[PDB]
Amino acid sequence: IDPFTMGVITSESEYVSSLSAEKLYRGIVEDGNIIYPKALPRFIEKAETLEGDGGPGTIKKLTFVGDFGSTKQHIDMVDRENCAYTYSVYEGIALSDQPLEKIVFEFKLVPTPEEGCIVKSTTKYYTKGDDIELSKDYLEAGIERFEGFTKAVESFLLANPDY
Amino acid sequence: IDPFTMGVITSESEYVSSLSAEKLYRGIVEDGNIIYPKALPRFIEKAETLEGDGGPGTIKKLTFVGDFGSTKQHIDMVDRENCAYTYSVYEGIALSDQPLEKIVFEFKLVPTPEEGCIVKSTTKYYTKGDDIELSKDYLEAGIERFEGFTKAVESFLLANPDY
Ligand SMILES: C/C(=C\CNc1ncnc2[nH]cnc12)CO
Ligand SMILES: C/C(=C\CNc1ncnc2[nH]cnc12)CO
Ligand code: NA
Ligand code: NA
Ligand code: NA
Ligand code: NA
Ligand code: NA
Ligand code: NA
Repeated sequence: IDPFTMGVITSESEYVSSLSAEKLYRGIVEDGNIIYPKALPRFIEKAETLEGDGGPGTIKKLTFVGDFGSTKQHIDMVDRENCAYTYSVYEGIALSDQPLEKIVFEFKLVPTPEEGCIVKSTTKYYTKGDDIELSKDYLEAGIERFEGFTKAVESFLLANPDY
Repeated sequence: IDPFTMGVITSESEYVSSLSAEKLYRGIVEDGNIIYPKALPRFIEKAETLEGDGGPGTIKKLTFVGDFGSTKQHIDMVDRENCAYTYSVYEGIALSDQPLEKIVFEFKLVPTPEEGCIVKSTTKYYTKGDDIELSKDYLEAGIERFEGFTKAVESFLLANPDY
């Protein structure tokens, strides 16, 4: 009479970077705490590690510039060899008319022959409740924001090879 | 031996709109609750009035798309005749190394002969503490965000004369 229901809504976006997979990956994953505020000086005030050594299970916190609060990232998968990174957000993620259980952010960087890379981004929204309503603008906002972080880092690193 | 100290840091920006002062003012001030999400579908989820009839003393709340929280605006001055609007934000405004007492946002729209208007924006940061440290990127972030709201509304209204 009463099923358990869950939706998983996946959005995929790609773009081609002229920066190498290795460099972009290091920028975001290893050196993020320094690079995020430098790349996004008007959006990210601070990026810090609250728990863990940087591997799976690590908890990071981004604090945003202005009255936009802060958010924790819970690191799931860290694969330097394959330039792959996954983390989850658990809090402050509800819409007005759709609660969410979590949002998962995944990127994979794939080298191209030109020695740039394809940046493969994914966002996955996991729904809470017995039904589902998610708008195009929302679903787009999330993957654009995420891909926009990566793009900002790429631009900073091209501009500043030593940081 | 111990003074009371406060800083008031004022940032002023202008730009010229092709939309009339009257129309832009109505869009933001009178019709904001409908227009903000329509103009900024990927940033503002909802804009609502919590208390008051829209005049001075009114409290509005913007809810942001994604994990960026929400913020209350406390309406101070509402002058339709002069297309002027002022409100304050009190919460979620600290920097990591500088508490703030409040941020005041003011705009004045001045008709030009072309029947567009000059949009005069001001942000005022009121400091909390016995000393002061505020960076250029921060001070810029605030007035750019604010002027960016107004610009988004201007673009939506030019594109949609009936909403
Ligand atoms: C980025 C910063 C402020 C921007 N926030 C706002 N800017 C303009 N209007 C508002 N209403 C509520 N919050 C805002 C830094 O102070
Ligand atoms: C606009 C939306 C999400 C964007 N937020 C994030 N996007 C990418 N990485 C993150 N880390 C913490 N929060 C984020 C809507 O889900
Ligand atoms: Na902040
Ligand atoms: Na948050
Ligand atoms: Na469910
Ligand atoms: Na939100
Ligand atoms: Na807020
Ligand atoms: Na003081």
